[PDB]
Amino acid sequence: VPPKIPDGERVDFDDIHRKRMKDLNELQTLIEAHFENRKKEEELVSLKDRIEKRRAERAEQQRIRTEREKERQTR
Amino acid sequence: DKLKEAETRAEFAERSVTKLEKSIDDLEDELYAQKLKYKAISEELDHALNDMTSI
Amino acid sequence: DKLKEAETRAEFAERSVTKLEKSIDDLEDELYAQKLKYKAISEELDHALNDMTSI
Amino acid sequence: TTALVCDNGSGLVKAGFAGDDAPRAVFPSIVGRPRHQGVMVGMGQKDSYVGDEAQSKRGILTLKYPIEHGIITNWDDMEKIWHHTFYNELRVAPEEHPTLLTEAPLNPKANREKMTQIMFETFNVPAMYVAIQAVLSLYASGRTTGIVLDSGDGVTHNVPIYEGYALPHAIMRLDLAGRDLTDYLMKILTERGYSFVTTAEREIVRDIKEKLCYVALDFENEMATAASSSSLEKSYELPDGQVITIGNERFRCPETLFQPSFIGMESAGIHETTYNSIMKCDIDIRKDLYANNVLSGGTTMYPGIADRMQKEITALAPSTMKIKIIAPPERKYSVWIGGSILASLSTFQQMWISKQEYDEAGPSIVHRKCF
Amino acid sequence: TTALVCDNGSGLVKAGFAGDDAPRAVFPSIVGRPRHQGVMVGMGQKDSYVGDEAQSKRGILTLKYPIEHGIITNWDDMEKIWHHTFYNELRVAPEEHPTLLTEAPLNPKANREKMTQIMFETFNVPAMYVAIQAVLSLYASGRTTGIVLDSGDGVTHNVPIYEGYALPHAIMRLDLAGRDLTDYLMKILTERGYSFVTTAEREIVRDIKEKLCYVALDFENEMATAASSSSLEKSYELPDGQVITIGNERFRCPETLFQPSFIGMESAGIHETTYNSIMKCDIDIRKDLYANNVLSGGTTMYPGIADRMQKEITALAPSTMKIKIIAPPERKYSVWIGGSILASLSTFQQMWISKQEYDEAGPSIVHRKCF
Amino acid sequence: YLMKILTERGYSFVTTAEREIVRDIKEKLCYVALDFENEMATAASSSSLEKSYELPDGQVITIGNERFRCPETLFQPSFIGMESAGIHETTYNSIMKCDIDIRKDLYANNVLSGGTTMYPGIADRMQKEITALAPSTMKIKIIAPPERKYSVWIGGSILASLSTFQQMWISKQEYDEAGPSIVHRKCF
Ligand SMILES: Nc1ncnc2c1ncn2[C@@H]1O[C@H](COP(=O)(O)OP(=O)(O)O)[C@@H](O)[C@H]1O
Ligand SMILES: Nc1ncnc2c1ncn2[C@@H]1O[C@H](COP(=O)(O)OP(=O)(O)O)[C@@H](O)[C@H]1O
Ligand SMILES: [Mg+2]
Ligand SMILES: [Mg+2]
Repeated sequence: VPPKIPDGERVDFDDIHRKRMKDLNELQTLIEAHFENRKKEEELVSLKDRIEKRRAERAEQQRIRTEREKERQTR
Repeated sequence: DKLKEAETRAEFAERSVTKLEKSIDDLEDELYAQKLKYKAISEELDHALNDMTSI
Repeated sequence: DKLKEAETRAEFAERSVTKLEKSIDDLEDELYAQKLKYKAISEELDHALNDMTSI
Repeated sequence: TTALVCDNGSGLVKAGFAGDDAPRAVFPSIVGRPRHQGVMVGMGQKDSYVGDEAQSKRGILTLKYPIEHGIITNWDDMEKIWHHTFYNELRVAPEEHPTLLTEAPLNPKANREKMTQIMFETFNVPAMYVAIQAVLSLYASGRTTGIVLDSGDGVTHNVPIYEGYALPHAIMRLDLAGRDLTDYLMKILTERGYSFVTTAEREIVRDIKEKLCYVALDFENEMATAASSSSLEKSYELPDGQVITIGNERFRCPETLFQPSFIGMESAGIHETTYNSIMKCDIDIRKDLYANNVLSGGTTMYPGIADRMQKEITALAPSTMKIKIIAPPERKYSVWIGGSILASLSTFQQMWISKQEYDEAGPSIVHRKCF
Repeated sequence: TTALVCDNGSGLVKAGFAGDDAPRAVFPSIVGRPRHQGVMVGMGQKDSYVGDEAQSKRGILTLKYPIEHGIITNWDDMEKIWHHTFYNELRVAPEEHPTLLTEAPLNPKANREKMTQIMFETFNVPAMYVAIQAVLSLYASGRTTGIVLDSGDGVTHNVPIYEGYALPHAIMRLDLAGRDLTDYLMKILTERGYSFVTTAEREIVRDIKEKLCYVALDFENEMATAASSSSLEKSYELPDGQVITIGNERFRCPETLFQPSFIGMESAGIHETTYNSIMKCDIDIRKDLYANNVLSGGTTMYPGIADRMQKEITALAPSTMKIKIIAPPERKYSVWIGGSILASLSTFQQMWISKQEYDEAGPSIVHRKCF
Repeated sequence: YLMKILTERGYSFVTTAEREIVRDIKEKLCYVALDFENEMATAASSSSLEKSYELPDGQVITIGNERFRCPETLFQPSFIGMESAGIHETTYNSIMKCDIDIRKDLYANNVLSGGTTMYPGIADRMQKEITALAPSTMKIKIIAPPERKYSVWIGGSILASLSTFQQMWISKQEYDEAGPSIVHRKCF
């Protein structure tokens, strides 16, 4: 015996409408996430600029100290 | 005897740090160059979407 | 003795080696992560252009 | 309470609670036992990794799909997949949730009866209902007419529907689908030197197919162009390096859909079984079916298929009718979105197969009025 | 004039004029440069000994096969092998003789195109034709149907043919062959103490495999018998004395064919890829393929394989069909005998790729109508 | 091989007792060159490499370019007449025999152990060689713990200290029932 669908009333072509309506909401949330993400990630470039200044000063320090040790060792 | 062991150990010890220092600074420079590449790529289409924000 | 003035250095390079190895291991890992992210972004741009390829 | 809209599929199991927009957990349906010996003790090595866990340890497993062509060939593995889906990907005990499975048209009865028997005895759900995979895809489009071509990964079927009245004599089910395209791509890649044999490397070939292949608008012109210039050769990096370059294998793999003679199948392509399915319908609803042709399923995501199919049907169909091909961007999950919509309806709330009904008539209840 | 039926193979090059019963010159295809320094002056030491000459001076050479798995990996060495074959083993200049090479199924295109380009530019033959190695083995049996399992030394492929119409969608090519069996035997000999490492000692292990190994009718019973009695231990004298005794390594080396999990390969044995190749064929020609299963190639010469394979297929196949395995005594040269027969036909005389045709379309002519 | 190339300067060690002296020379002086040809060229012009060593009775000896030629045999086994490829290429071959999806992890977790891998400068030569062989994208990392020599024994101690392993021992009654061939059985 085939399944006889009972008596309903509606609906059509509306739930798809409301579901597709939130495309603007999705676009806004995605673009907001992208903007805030780039803004909160580019600061690592400045952090690595700090890393570069630290490596430059440590390299100068090590050059000076190794020259000092070469001076104080070769008797 | 053990004196010679100490001299050899200390002499070889200096070898590892100095060679690694140059590699460390090269790694830092390459990392920073790549990060700058990405940041330059980052802001362009970011502003393009800023213009494209709601058309 | 003459032992300690070098053994002081002998132990000294141990922490040097440890710092250098952990730092370089982190550097290469984060560099590879950045390279993968950049590759992902570039592929995203190109293949997003090509998935469009007019409609 | 809320209903569980599971969708077994063949290749990707998609599940989630009724009333949402997208499935909560989507993961390949593969169960892979380890094949090597294993020397580390106490590593906590399990005997079978299922779902998305076996797509990360696939280097030492032998993945095997439990669903071949719509039908289920290995019931123990399918039970394991369902148990994983309920308990670990959704974390909701099935004792308190109705379920809505999906099934391809024209499938063996025993498969459906065993499915309902498992759901009622092992997992002990309150009530389950089985629905045809094409009606849901028609729900999701918000239409009420139209002929839907649901080219999944296991089987491609083409169910025409008018005004809500399905036409059972016009269903054309063809067994060419994404898996055969993966095998054919893996077979034509050998013409350049790349040999993929292991069941784990089938996944790599599937990734190549997804990311690179596209359907050509005109086949002969593309074959001529790819044989002279080199503007098509796109490269791809394997999971270990050694990039590969795909030439005219790009549009030859998905061309099998429109010429099933490539893999030795006799039948006509998906461009001509739709026209045949239409022509079996009555003479007065052919215009509406022509205008509301719906695409669904994963395999219809190839870039450029909604134009090739329209060109082919326009060539076949009479010149006056308008041919329109609905290709929503959410094609892959169209069946599941439709399933969620159907499970969320109030009119549908009394069609479930309640457990007391199963206790009175046995598993053969599914073929009865509660379809 | 007469045609040259060359057959590159992988492990033994077999050549001879068309129309005879056996190849004129059969010699291993190895090119070995000397590796030590060399102190005698004027000894006339060459820079590369090829063919059967390098199987006598192998003590101070590093032999390396130029063909790995059907495909050719080192084109200069292959050119050297061909030059030797034409000029010293047959002593016929190629300027006055058509050639009929042979190629495994599903091989890379570039290999075939380079082969034809070499034959037309360097050796400058009048006309050459490339044929699939299984159709010839079917010629030699005098049949016109049947599914042929050509387990060579490089690659094992299984081409089903009916009424002269090959079924391109049912070719199952597997890369386990005699070379992998040699390596596995060399690897399991280490369990008794005998270590062979040098590329020259691979030849000794190959001789052991040829002279002693056999395929067991039932594997578990043989494993149990060899572990209790000592009626199987056969001894063999190395090229310098120190006889060795092979125990249950005798039937464990060629058992890898039916259980490729021994060498870590995933795929199924040669007993099950034949059944799978049959089942891909149409439902009405399966009886004929069952009744006309053909064996060929060197590696199918193990004593007792024509019974093990029949037992396995009879286990797999339906009980009503009759399973018959054709194993002619001239198995090794079956492909070349078939090649001679094909080259001697009058109907075939206009299928050669004439040189003017190559000059007009380039090396890509081989994929065209002249296959 | 070191005992055989020392004869090129005049020092002859023959007795099985003097093999121990040559072993001590190898341990204390030899090192693996980062690039072989450059070292061979440098040692043939300058004299900054010649390190001396005092035998158990005096008569110091001076080792020239024998220093990095002895352990170079590892990467070129043709020196001692062996056919096979060096330890830099058998690792890559061992990797390539593995499946295509676990090659990245094996590339990143290459482990060194055993005594002979204690030569000063081997963890860089091996990495350079494998990076030359391997695809350019994969990261090659060579784990060289300072406790290399006793690595096997430390691992053995850890394995014997595990609770999960406590039932894998070959108990004596089991040996009495199946004979010495029990080791090949389930208790591996
Ligand atoms: N973006 C894509 N491009 C091309 N093919 C795809 C894409 N996504 C999925 N596929 C193919 O579709 C299959 C998944 O189909 P799916 O709709 O999940 O099947 P099912 O009906 O069993 O759920 C995959 O095996 C893949 O081959
Ligand atoms: N009598 C034999 N018994 C067992 N194995 C053999 C025998 N003769 C040859 N073989 C194996 O077959 C291989 C030769 O196969 P062959 O048919 O010459 O390959 P190809 O197809 O390249 O010509 C040899 O390498 C050897 O391992
Ligand atoms: Mg589906
Ligand atoms: Mg052959």
